[PDB]
Amino acid sequence: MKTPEDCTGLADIREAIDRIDLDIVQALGRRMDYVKAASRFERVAAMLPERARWAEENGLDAPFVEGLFAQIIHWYIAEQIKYW
Amino acid sequence: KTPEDCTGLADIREAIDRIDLDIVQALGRRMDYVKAASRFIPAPERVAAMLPERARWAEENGLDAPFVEGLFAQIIHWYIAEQIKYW
Repeated sequence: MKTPEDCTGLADIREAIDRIDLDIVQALGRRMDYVKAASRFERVAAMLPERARWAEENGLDAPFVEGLFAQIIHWYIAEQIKYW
Repeated sequence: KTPEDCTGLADIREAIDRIDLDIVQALGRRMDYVKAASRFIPAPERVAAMLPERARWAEENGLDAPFVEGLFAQIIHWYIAEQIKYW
């Protein structure tokens, strides 16, 4: 995948973003496999600040990114409840 | 460890933190691409093509489409804003 600097035009950039967004979706997909697998077995309060930290380390607005994981974490918690 | 190789919440959570980090790093790379793009903000048409595709990706991966499309609607929307501030 051409690096941001090796992108000659908008075409290169958009295809890179599509690959990244798909990586994210596939990662979310894997995430759900792990969560459901955790069914047979403070956390949330520890997880969010941690993701906010990672966000800052990666040059992203921490609050926005933490808000995204707040949405993700609760969705997976709600999904897991039906797998009790 | 794969989902089936996790012996407890310890392995599960390590795998989940790993995946969440991968996502944050991906969002980071994503921003490097949007910023590099300035040299040339996505048009309403690009956005309209992008969202349905991400919904489709969600389904192929066993995820709820409305939910995932909403997440990406937020990501694109926020990045467009950041793209304007980066100018």
